[PDB]
Amino acid sequence: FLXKLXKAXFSXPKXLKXLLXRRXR
Repeated sequence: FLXKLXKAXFSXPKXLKXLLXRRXR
């Protein structure tokens, strides 16, 4: 599996999502 969006890569704030994603995680 991958994830919901952070990994999926669906349309939206990819940069922000990726930032908080890796950072927070």
